[PDB]
Amino acid sequence: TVTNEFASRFRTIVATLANVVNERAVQDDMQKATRSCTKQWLRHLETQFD
Amino acid sequence: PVEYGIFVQRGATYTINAAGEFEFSGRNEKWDQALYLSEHFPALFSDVPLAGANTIIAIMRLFTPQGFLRTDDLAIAANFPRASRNPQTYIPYTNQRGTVTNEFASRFRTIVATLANVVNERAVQDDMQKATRSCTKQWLRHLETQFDNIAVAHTDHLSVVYATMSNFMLNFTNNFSGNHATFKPDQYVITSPEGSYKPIIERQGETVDGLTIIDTSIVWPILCQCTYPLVRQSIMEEIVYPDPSTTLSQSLSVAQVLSKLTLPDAFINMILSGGDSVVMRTYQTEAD
Amino acid sequence: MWHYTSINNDTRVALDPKPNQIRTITKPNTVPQLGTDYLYTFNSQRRSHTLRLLGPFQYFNFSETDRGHPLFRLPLKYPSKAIPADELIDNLHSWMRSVHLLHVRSEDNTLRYNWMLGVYARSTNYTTPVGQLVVNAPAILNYSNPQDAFNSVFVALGIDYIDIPITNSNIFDDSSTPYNVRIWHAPTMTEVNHILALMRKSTLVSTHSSWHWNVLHTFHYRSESDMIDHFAAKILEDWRQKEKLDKGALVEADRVIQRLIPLSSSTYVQRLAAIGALYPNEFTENVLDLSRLSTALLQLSDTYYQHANDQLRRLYRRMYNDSRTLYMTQRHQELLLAQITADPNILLYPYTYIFTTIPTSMNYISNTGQGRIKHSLTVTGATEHDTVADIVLGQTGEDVITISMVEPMSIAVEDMYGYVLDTPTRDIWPADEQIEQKGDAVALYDTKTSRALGMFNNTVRIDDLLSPLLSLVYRTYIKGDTMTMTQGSLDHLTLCAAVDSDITFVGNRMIAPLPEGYIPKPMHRNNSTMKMLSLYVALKKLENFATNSYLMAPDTSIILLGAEREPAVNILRRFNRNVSNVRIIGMGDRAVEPNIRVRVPFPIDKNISADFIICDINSYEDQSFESMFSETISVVTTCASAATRALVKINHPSEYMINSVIERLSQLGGVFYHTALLKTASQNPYSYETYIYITPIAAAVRFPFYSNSAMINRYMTAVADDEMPIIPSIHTVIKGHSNTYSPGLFCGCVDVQSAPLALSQLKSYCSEATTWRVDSDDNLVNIIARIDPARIALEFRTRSNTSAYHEYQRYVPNGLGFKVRKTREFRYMHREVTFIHKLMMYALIREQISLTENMTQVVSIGGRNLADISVVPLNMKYVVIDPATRIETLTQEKKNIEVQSRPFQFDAANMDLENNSIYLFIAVIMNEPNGAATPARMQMDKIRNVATAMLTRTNCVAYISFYEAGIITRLDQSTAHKTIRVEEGRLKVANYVPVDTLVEADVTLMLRDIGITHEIIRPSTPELIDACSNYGIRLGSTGGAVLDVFNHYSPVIKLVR
Amino acid sequence: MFNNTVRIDDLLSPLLSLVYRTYIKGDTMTMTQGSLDHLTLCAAVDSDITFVGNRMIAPLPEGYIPKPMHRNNSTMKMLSLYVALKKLENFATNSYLMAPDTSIILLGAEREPAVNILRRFNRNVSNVRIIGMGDRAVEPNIRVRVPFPIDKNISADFIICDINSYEDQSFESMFSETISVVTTCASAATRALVKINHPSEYMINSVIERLSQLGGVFYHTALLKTASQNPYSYETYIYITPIAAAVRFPFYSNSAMINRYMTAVADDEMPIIPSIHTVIKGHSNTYSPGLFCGCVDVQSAPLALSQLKSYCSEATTWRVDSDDNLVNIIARIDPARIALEFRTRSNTSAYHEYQRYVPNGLGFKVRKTREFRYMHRE
Amino acid sequence: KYPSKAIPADELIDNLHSWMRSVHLLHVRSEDNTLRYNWMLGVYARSTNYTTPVGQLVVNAPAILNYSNPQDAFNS
Ligand SMILES: Nc1nc2c(ncn2[C@@H]2O[C@H](COP(=O)(O)OP(=O)(O)OP(=O)(O)O)[C@@H](O)[C@H]2O)c(=O)[nH]1
Ligand SMILES: Nc1nc2c(ncn2[C@@H]2O[C@H](COP(=O)(O)OP(=O)(O)OP(=O)(O)O)[C@@H](O)[C@H]2O)c(=O)[nH]1
Ligand SMILES: Nc1nc2c(ncn2[C@@H]2O[C@H](COP(=O)(O)OP(=O)(O)OP(=O)(O)O)[C@@H](O)[C@H]2O)c(=O)[nH]1
Ligand SMILES: C[S@@+](CC[C@H](N)C(=O)[O-])C[C@H]1O[C@@H](n2cnc3c(N)ncnc32)[C@H](O)[C@@H]1O
Ligand SMILES: C[S@@+](CC[C@H](N)C(=O)[O-])C[C@H]1O[C@@H](n2cnc3c(N)ncnc32)[C@H](O)[C@@H]1O
Ligand SMILES: C[S@@+](CC[C@H](N)C(=O)[O-])C[C@H]1O[C@@H](n2cnc3c(N)ncnc32)[C@H](O)[C@@H]1O
Ligand SMILES: [Mg+2]
Repeated sequence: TVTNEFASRFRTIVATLANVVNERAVQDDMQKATRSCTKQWLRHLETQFD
Repeated sequence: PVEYGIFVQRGATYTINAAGEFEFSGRNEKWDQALYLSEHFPALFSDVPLAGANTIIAIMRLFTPQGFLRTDDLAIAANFPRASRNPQTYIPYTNQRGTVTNEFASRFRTIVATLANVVNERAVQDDMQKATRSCTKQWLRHLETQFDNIAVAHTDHLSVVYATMSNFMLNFTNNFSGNHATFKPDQYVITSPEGSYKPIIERQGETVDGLTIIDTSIVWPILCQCTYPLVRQSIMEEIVYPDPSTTLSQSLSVAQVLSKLTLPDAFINMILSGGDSVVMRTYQTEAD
Repeated sequence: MWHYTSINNDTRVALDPKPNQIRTITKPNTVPQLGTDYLYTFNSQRRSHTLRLLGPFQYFNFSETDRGHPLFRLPLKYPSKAIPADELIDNLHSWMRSVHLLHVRSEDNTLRYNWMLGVYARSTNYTTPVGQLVVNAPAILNYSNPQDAFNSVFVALGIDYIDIPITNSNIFDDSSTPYNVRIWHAPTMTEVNHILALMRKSTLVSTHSSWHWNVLHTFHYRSESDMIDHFAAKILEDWRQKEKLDKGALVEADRVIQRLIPLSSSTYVQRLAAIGALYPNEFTENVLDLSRLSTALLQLSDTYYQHANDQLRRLYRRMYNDSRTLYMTQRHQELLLAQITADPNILLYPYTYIFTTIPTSMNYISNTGQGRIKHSLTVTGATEHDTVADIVLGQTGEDVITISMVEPMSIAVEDMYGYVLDTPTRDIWPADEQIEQKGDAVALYDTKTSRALGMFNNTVRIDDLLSPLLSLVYRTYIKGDTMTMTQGSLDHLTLCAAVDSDITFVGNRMIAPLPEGYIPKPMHRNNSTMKMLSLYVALKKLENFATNSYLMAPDTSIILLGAEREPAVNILRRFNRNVSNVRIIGMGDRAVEPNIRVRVPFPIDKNISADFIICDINSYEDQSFESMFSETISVVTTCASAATRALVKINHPSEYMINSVIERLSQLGGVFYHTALLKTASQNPYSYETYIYITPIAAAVRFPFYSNSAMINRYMTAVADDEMPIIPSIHTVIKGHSNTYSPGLFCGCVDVQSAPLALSQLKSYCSEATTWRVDSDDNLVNIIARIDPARIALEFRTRSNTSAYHEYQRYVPNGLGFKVRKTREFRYMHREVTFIHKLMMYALIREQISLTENMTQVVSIGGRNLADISVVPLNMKYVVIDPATRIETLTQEKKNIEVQSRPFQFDAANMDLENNSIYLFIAVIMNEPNGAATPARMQMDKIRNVATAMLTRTNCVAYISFYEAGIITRLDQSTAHKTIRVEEGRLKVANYVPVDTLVEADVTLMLRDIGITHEIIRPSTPELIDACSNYGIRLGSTGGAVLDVFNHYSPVIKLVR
Repeated sequence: MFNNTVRIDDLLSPLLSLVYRTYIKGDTMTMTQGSLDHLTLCAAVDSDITFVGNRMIAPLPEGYIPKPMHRNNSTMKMLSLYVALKKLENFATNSYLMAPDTSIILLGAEREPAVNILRRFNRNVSNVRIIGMGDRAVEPNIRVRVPFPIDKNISADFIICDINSYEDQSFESMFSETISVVTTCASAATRALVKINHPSEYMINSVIERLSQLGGVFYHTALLKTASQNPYSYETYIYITPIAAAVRFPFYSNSAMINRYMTAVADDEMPIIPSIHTVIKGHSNTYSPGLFCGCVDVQSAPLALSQLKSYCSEATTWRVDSDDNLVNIIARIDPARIALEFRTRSNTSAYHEYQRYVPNGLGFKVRKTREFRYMHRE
Repeated sequence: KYPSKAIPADELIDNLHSWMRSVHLLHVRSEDNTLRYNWMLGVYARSTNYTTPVGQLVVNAPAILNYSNPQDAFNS
């Protein structure tokens, strides 16, 4: 495979997780910076996982 | 990911058909250079529109060459060796005499505009801060300024060096046609009927002292930390017009050497060329 | 019309502006307009934008600065939908302002403006030597002589050529161009000859037969395939143009030979030039598919490379061997000569051969584009088949062909509520007749009625049969599209039956618009819903025939005695909502609310009465005949006692049952009961169940008992079947002339070369055969073809196997259908009632004919297009005596069928009946040869003549079909007759003129007076099942309602000697 | 050359596309259910049309712009033959819808778009069979050879044959084929409207002799030609119909429709292609039919008008702009003006009047003008 | 994305259409009229991204998915 199915599953998982943590982040009126950082860690996790 | 799916379902490669229609692989295989001599081409550079993979094909439009297809005029007149039936190096950029603005640089301008757009939409999908985003744009336009500034001395100086090296005696092959979608080097071989053919172009992988590996990174110093005799002009370096005699004599020495490199082998083979044979029965159809 | 008539002209030169117009060629002051300045379009399927500039701008190179304009950013800006016209006009206009071509305007009227060089120099931003020459001397762009326009720039540059990039026609794609054009400095023809001869020394170049501006120009392709697409586009162009010149119409052609000449090219291009030169018949016939044009041309060049025709093969080969030569027809060459005459110094390609075109007689059929071809196979043709190999049809996916069990019925909404009546005939009921009819009834009931009848009655349920119509009415009401209808109209009832919600008109003929966001569910209907509705409509029609409104009168009531959910009670309650005081209730033993749950006979305590009663009682329990009898009797008894207008069901309408019911109504004190058998269009097509209609009348009823009634015979003629029901097969192997196929249909697929063959073989069984390729690139043709027994009874009369195969091979490959859509054939197709009655006639007469011994021939007078052929056995000779019949002496000689093709003479002196003959007079006696109806006395007279004429013959059998008078009495009172009518008291079947009917009693009395042996027989239920099975036909609803009364009242007289 | 240069389809094109263009904008509204305007509407657009009531068509559903109905060259003609059949059953009629429980056949068929436009024109009428039936027929139209197979049963109240073999053939075969075509067309319907590709007096009269030969049915007949036919086609529609009386004067002789064909014969000279002249010689009389067209400096303009007067009867002119000195000039050559002006060698003209025109007095138009090589005439 | 109300038909059609573009089953088209396509194995091999042995067999010999006799479709 060009792409790993396990890793792509982790990709969709972290997409949904980014969404959940995002909506909590906007309900908590927390800053754009910390939120983008949480997303940065999520995608970094995704890269480490692939 | 979506356009990527739509593109890659078509296949990561294609072959031009004998009828000339494209035939995409339908498969997502990683490319290898072993394929470069194969019938296949990378699919990104097909320049074939796809129904929902438009942004991919658009970004791939940014890779289109900005040069022209010069005939190898002097090499022809000098009666130098040429594998092609009409020799034609593709010079990467046109001379830009008399222009207020450099067309190469303006092309780089539109390219970085589209790049700013792509990196922007990724930046907003990634909820990243306004500051870092504006900084990425600042670097993009700074690149654009550096490129205008350097290209004024690229198109107008280096291009005549390509145009002149295109004519050198030992540059016998054609190098490009300008069409990434369909170009593939003509693949001559030395076929021997009583042997196996030796391809001239082969992924033999011997590096010729590292010559066959390519750092793309080298473009950064070119855009950035390098200077040109035209770019400097506010000192005015006189341009250098090198003596023909060096590369001419070097070419003559190479040619003259390999011209007589083969002679004894060639002579002997000339002698024995009829000497190959087949066992054959001869049945006798009539008496005596 | 041999000579080509064409005005050749340099259109490209004509497109070049006078220099004065260059200042305003952008029209800077006014906005560009669609269809004049530009032609934008958006292919939403491909999601591809395409802007095409019009006028001089169609040829326009773009500087990279021009591409940096926002107008070119737009297609990326709108990936999904079309670019809004405001943005397109605004951006295109601003870019139009952005462009300004260099020029020097001058007074000379002979001048033009070298627009190509002007735009090109602009696009390079004047960095090429041509660009410098233009920027320094713009006046050089002006030109009088078109050729010197470039010679000036060549002499001025010292170059032998320039190499212009080609425009992409759509301005939105920026993709690298396939080739570039190279303009040469060759002012004289000799210089051009030299450049061409040198051009044959170098790869991938080609040139036009003649050049614009009269200056030689050569295309140089970046790759082989690019050359191939170019050559193919040009071959299309020259082929179309030559197609117009061949028709002889005047054409404004740019040059006589529009296609390219390779100078150096690969093998595949040399092939393209050769077939392109050939002008093959295949293009005119549309045999090639143009979707992948170049491929089609390669395959075509293949067929020509080894053509069966030696001329065409040697000609193609010669064209391939000398591709640098431009082959052309003599008619082209005369045009070229006219052109050399008009412009003596014109340049045009010197190397040219004038071949004579080779005629070909084979006219291939073709039609590209959607639509399956609905073949009608001939029985015989010029081709002689001998022991043809079995032709397997491939398996086909449901992606292409689905096979639904029954065809849903298309029908007007009103027609559903039609019904037919059958009034009693007998004046008395003798006790011996009672014992006989009871014997037949008990014996029939004890062994259940025919299994095939049950298979049909259950396969073709009315609910699924009427489903698409009802769901359609619901689907239109949901969209709000429905509007006007009368308060009492049947369309109003169908609407009440389509949707669960109450409907209320806002005024006369105007229903209320749906409240926003409200989409009420479709009304729930079981199988007996529509039927109960139709019995209601029948009750309203029976209280008075004049009515159009079907609402109940105020202060009146109805009961639906059979009840479960009883949806009809709800649809009725909803239909009459605006009427005051209208009780409507179901009342079954299985009844759910609203309907009251109660056993019948009603309890002595409970008080029940109504002005109407629609019983539908039917015990689910299997039971003894005595109990079914007493139960049905008590049901009709309470139904009559409780209402002035009962409409009772009878599940087993034997003559004994119905007559016993009449005897029971006769037994009740002081109230004489008018009564009539009945059957609605909403009933299941094959149900023998019948609705007896009771009503008091002050007079005693003359002729109250039934005997040999239609509705009853629909039941009693059915009996246990000797053979298992015929399940429709789906054949895939087409044997040559086998006669082993069971009823059903061939269906499948074959390679298109084999397609003409299979049509030549399925012709033996199938009467007509739909076919289609599914796609241009898919070689298989799908084929559906149902088996016609009439075609079998025709084709297998003799062993010769001729067909029109030579015609069918004209079809391949584009000529036999194309349809991407999935098609849904039915195992049981719809048919009009008259046709089914005809097939029942043929089944009856055929079974009657097989029984007869030692009969030399069957003479069907009035046999039309061999329609009675299904009756006659394959052995005995068939003879038609219909003037209307077409003559086919080859088919007649090959299939053993003599055809008189003259009117039959009914006069007894002229009569010529052969011994051992079977004379068919099926519905021919009632009409004159020209089609005008004969008066009934003349009909009975000619029947009397055919009767007396047969009196002498030792062995003969006539089958004289005719209509009984009683049917006109019944259709005067019935409603379900969309086809049959009663114009001024005469029957009007199908499209025939109305015809007076014979009375059966006077006819039988007349035949008794003749002294001839006779028998008045009619086709039965098993004959109907035989027709429907063998033909693959389902009866339908209105057909199932009217078939009993119609078929019972079309007796076939059976004269015999 | 004329019959093929001036095809009816391109000739009627702007009108049909106009009706489609107005229907698409929703601008069209009122028309009778049976009106010819209703037929043109059915022929302009692919979609089914349904009136919401008398004289009021349904407004287009939002976002829906149905494609124009596809028409080959013989579409409008078949439509007009249909209208001709309705006009022949009775002349009083304004509605052109078929009666309920009646049928028509269009015997020549490929796509047969007219069968579709007709099926769509009569949508509100109950029970109206309409089918093409050619040997080249595609669905809906049944594909079958004429004469009809002995087995197949075909009948209708109307028949519009358009049969025309593409194959080149001997006269005996064309004759027997046309005869069998008219024979089956007459036998299968009470109102056939058969085509005749080669309507020689012999052909039509042979057809009448053949209808005379059929037993017991006298045939009234008439030659016919619709406005929807190609302007130059000599092809003619014979109209068959039974009548109870024997027909007095049934054979043709020197009939108009026939003479339109038979008078035409192989031509001694090549057809005259319209030239576009650019040189105006003074009093030359050497110009072939066609037109002068071009441009001149405006000072020279009065002169050229004084010279083209010899040939051209009237001459349009215009400068294209105030700043553009040239005047464009178009002037077609009138043979009557030649036959007049060249009677004597004097070359007088109103040149003094024409020089009053320069420079603003002889036209101005920025718009591109589109002259025709073949102008319309009554 | 739509917990409460029905997914709007435009989004459903657009997304389902793009995913429909996204799918492409491996096959080798052929002239034989008797042939079918082992759709089960084709989609399955696709969904595993051709990592199962069935997936390798299909990715290397797609023609194996074609079958005349329905049973031999798997026996192969
Ligand atoms: N850049 C540029 N190319 C031109 C211009 N005019 C014609 N051409 C090119 O010249 C080539 C051959 O010229 P033509 O013979 O006039 O065109 P053609 O071969 O009949 O084919 P089409 O251009 O598609 O109509 C075409 O491929 C054009 O793209 C021009 O004004 N500018
Ligand atoms: N002119 C012409 N020559 C052909 C054609 N097909 C084969 N040939 C001749 O056959 C030689 C090679 O034959 P093949 O290798 O079988 O041709 P191909 O490329 O496989 O093309 P196909 O016949 O369609 O399979 C060529 O050098 C040609 O001379 C054709 O279609 N046209
Ligand atoms: N993955 C996959 N499963 C399939 C395919 N075809 C059938 N099946 C499965 O095979 C099982 C049994 O096959 P069938 O007998 O055809 O289906 P069924 O048992 O009648 O029940 P249904 O599938 O619900 O109609 C079912 O549970 C299906 O899910 C296929 O093409 N791909
Ligand atoms: C054929 S079903 C149709 C009922 C009704 N037409 C409907 O809408 O469904 C007739 C029903 O009558 C009921 N029934 C049977 N015998 C009855 C009886 N003796 N008295 C009253 N109802 C009876 C049965 O339960 C049976 O379900
Ligand atoms: C009902 S149709 C054909 C009968 C049968 N249904 C069939 O299809 O074979 C009767 C045909 O017989 C023809 N006919 C009428 N009178 C006739 C006569 N006196 N002798 C022979 N044929 C006659 C008419 O042309 C009419 O079309
Ligand atoms: C001039 S075309 C016009 C057809 C039709 N009017 C349409 O809409 O295109 C006449 C067609 O009749 C078909 N035809 C020729 N001979 C025929 C025949 N003997 N019987 C039936 N159809 C025939 C030809 O295939 C030809 O295409
Ligand atoms: Mg062109």
